[PDB]
Amino acid sequence: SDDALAFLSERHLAMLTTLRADNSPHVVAVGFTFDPKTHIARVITTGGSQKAVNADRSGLAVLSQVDGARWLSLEGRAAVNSDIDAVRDAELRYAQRYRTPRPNPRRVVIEVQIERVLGSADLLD
Amino acid sequence: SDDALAFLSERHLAMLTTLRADNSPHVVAVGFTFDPKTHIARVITTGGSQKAVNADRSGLAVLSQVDGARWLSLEGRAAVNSDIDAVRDAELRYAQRYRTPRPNPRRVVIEVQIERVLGSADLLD
Ligand code: NA
Ligand code: NA
Repeated sequence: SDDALAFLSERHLAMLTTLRADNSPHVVAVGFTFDPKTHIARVITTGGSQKAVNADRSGLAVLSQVDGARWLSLEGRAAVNSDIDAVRDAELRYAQRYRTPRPNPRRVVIEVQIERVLGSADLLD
Repeated sequence: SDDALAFLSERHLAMLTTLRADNSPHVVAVGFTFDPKTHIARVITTGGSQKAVNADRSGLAVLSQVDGARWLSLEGRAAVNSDIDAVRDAELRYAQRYRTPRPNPRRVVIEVQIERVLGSADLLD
């Protein structure tokens, strides 16, 4: 829905859930971006972070955002992309929502192909 | 830390992460309470909810709260308690942070024994 898309444009952090090797959830705050056309969500991080290692190793992620009583969780399949062009593009998408990220040659992108969306009733449909 | 305890008293929702049978994370917004003395976090829900089924079946949960740049994730071992006295007590703890919950004879409590805390640097130590 359009209210959902506006919510996803607001400047807030979200929680990224990935799985550790033992299947325990690792849940940490991140910024993210969401492309409504492709359904790809992106998190930028430094290579080798626990987020990146978990996303690469287990292949899934959830991004969960809440403000007041409004919330969404976006679930999907995750991979890590270290291609320089992909990283630049993700940095610019990030800047579009947040602000210009600090330069970091070690930056990688966690790309999540969203399959399922849960959320508050005011944001679904 | 004391700033962490104050953060955990503020009236905000949080995300509860549990695992589905297939190990995919189920992440939905909840209110919760946290007892600093016992390290028990509590979520009230209607019996048979996906949260309750996942907590009972897989035995783990994470509660994650974010406001602005401040955040905490509380990880631990989860169980479902349907004892009437436990439910009343959890309802009152909930009311202490939020407001009196609607009467519901089917209410159960997800009790999470917190083992690990992650968060923003301003809240740890
Ligand atoms: Na960091
Ligand atoms: Na509900």
